[PDB]
Amino acid sequence: HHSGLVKMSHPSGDVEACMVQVTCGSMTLNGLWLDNTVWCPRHVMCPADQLSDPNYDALLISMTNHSFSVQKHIGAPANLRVVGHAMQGTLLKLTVDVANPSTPAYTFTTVKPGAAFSVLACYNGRPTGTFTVVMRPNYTIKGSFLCGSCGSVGYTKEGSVINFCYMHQMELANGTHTGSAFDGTMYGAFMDKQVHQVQLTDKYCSVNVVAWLYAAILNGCAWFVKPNRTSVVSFNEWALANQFTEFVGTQSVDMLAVKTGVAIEQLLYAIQQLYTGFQGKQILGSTMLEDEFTPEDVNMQIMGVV
Amino acid sequence: HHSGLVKMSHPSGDVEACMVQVTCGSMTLNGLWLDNTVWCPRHVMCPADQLSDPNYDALLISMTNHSFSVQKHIGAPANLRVVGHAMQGTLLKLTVDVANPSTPAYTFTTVKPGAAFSVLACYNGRPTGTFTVVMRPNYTIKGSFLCGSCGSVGYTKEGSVINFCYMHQMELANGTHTGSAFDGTMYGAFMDKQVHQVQLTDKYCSVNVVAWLYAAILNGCAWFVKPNRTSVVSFNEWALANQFTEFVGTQSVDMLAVKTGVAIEQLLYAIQQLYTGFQGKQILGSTMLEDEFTPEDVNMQIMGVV
Ligand SMILES: *[C@H](O)[C@H](C[C@@H]1CCNC1=O)NC(=O)[C@H](CC(C)C)NC(=O)OC[C@@H]1CCC(=O)N1Cc1ccc2c(c1)OC(F)(F)O2
Ligand SMILES: *[C@H](O)[C@H](C[C@@H]1CCNC1=O)NC(=O)[C@H](CC(C)C)NC(=O)OC[C@@H]1CCC(=O)N1Cc1ccc2c(c1)OC(F)(F)O2
Repeated sequence: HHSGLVKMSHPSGDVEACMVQVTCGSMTLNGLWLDNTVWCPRHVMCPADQLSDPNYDALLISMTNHSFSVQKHIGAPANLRVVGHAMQGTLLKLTVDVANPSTPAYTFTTVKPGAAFSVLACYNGRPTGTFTVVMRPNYTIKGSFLCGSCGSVGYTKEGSVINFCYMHQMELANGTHTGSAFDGTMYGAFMDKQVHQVQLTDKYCSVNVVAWLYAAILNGCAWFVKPNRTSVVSFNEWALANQFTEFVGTQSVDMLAVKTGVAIEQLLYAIQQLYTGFQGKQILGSTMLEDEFTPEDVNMQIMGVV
Repeated sequence: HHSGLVKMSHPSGDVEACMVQVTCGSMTLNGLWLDNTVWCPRHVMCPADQLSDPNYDALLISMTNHSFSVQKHIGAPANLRVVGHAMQGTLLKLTVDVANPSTPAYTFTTVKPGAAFSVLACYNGRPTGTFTVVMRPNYTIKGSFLCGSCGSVGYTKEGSVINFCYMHQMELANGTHTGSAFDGTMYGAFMDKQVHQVQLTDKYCSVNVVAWLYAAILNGCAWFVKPNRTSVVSFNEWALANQFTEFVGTQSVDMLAVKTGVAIEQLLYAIQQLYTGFQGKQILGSTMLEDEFTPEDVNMQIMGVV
C-alpha cells in the first residue's frame, strides 16, 4: 500500500525565469535576477588559491562593474550590464541596467528546521532539476549539488508569491549542504570559506515524525496507536536525551488530530516506543521513523487541504 | 552520511506553459495544449452516474465542439475555442483555433518499468506541484494525486526536447496510480472505467537496486561487496522466484562498474544475500533494498555525468 506521499516540489517556472549566470574572471556560478538586482554568492569574487581564507572586504573593493559578467540563457537570452555592486553578508547584490520582466511577486524569508522548501538546481545559469528538502536541525539540507551549483535557490510559495529562503554555498564533510538566506547570513554557524567546519549533530524532527505517523493512520495503518499518552512537556524532556527536536504543536498538526481522532500525545508516546524498535513491523513501508514530511505535506497531499 | 541522492524532477516551466483546464458539462480536468491540439482524458465526457461503465463511442458521437470549454489560467490567460474533436484510445484530441505559442520541442514516448519520469500535478488547469516517479513493474506509479488531477502529465527530457509519456487517469485500490500514454493506450492491463480492477504483483526493479548499491559504493559504503559473483543468467532465474525483475545491463550501469571497479555480478550476488536480510546493517541509511533510483540518476547526481 502506497501512502500517497511523495517528495513534492513547487512548479519551478516562475523561478527558472529569474536564474542567470554570473562570472567574475575564472569563477562562474548562478545568480537570481529580481527587479534590477542580481543576487549571487560572494565567493564568485574569490580566486581558487584563496578560497580557504578570502578577505572578502578587500576582494569587494578590488572589484569594478567591469569585473562581473551576467548572462541569461533560457527563454529570453540576454547579457545584463552591471551598474552597481555591493556585498550583504555572504551574498553579492549586483545592480543591473535591465529589470527582469519576469520578476514574480516575492519576499525573502528564513526557513526553520523541520520546514520544507523547493530547490532549483542550476549549473552555468541553466536550471537542471528541482527537488524538495527539509531544513535539518543542524542547519544543513540533504540536497544534490555538484561543482558549479552555487547560487542555486531554495524557496517556498504562498499563493502566487515566491518566498526565497536559500542560496546554495557549500557541501559539508558528511555530504549534506548549506547556504545563505537572502539577508546574507549563512544558516547555522557555517562560514563561506573552503575549510573543514565543525557541524552540529543532527536530530529527528519530532513534529514531522508525528505528521508521518498521522499519514500512516490516514492510510489505515495504526497498529502503533495505544491509549497510552505522553505529554508534550514530558516528551520534550525525553527528546533532549534522545536526539529529537522538542515538539511544538501547530494548527496543521491539530487538523490531523481532528481528522484522525488520535491525540498528539498518543503519537508522542508511540514515538518513544518506536524509537526503541519497530519489532519487525513496518509503518508505510519503513522500518525507521520518517521526518522528511511536514504536517502541511500530509494535509495537502493526503487530505487535499492547503 | 547523506548519499547525495534526492528525488530529482526536471524543471517544469516548459510544461507548465502547456497546461489548460478542460470542461465538458459538470466534468472538469486538465489537458495538455501542444500546437493546435489539446489532449485530455476521455472520461471528461462521462457523467458521474456512468463512470462505472461508459460507452465512450456513444459519448463521443454525442459531443459537439460546443460541448468542450478549454481555458488557460497561468501566465498567458485564454479561452481556446474547440474546432474539432476526436478520440484516440483513452484520450481525447481536441483541435483548437489557437496554436500554443509556448509549445516546446516535444515527442511522445512510452516509459518502461524501472524508468523514471517527472510529473506535473495540476488541478483545474493550474500546476500545483512536481515530483518524480519510477514506472513500477506492474505499470503503476507511486504518485500523489487527488480528485481533479486527471490530465496531469508525466514526461522526460532529452536536451531541450520534452518526451511526454504519461497522462494521469486513475487511482488503484492500493493507493498507486496509473494513466495513459499519448498513443491513448493505458499502461498495463488497466481500463479507464470506475471499477475495481485486478492489479498485477509489483516487483523489485533489479537494475535500480544495482544502481543504488553502486551509489553506496560511490559514497564509501561497500561492506556488502564480496568477491563472490552471481551471473546474470543465474540471477535472473533467482529473480523469477523472488519477486525481482530480470536484470538487463545498460551502458549507464557499465559506467558505474568502471568508475567503482565493482562488477555487476558482485552486486547481483549481494542482492541475493541482502534480500534474505541486512543483518542489522544499513546501506545509505536504509535497512531495505531501494529501487526508486535509476542508473542514470546515480550517474547524473553523484558522478555529474549526463
Ligand atoms: C559552489 O558551486 C560549490 C558547491 C559545492 C561543490 C561540491 N558540491 C557542492 O555543493 N561550493 C564550494 O565548493 C564551496 C565554496 C566555499 C568558498 C564556500 N567550498 C566547499 O564546499 O569546500 C569544502 C567544504 C567547506 C566546508 C567543509 O567542511 N568542506 C570540506 C569538505 C570535506 C569533505 C567533504 C566535503 C566537504 O563534501 C563532501 F563531499 F561531502 O566531502
Ligand atoms: C481523475 O481526476 C481521477 C483521479 C483519481 C481521484 C483520486 N485520486 C486519483 O488519482 N480519476 C478517477 O477518479 C478515476 C476515473 C475513471 C473513469 C478512470 N476513477 C477511479 O480512480 O475509480 C476508482 C478506481 C478505478 C480502478 C480501481 O481499482 N478503483 C477502485 C478503488 C478502490 C479503492 C481505492 C482506490 C480505488 O483508490 C484508493 F484510494 F487507493 O483506494
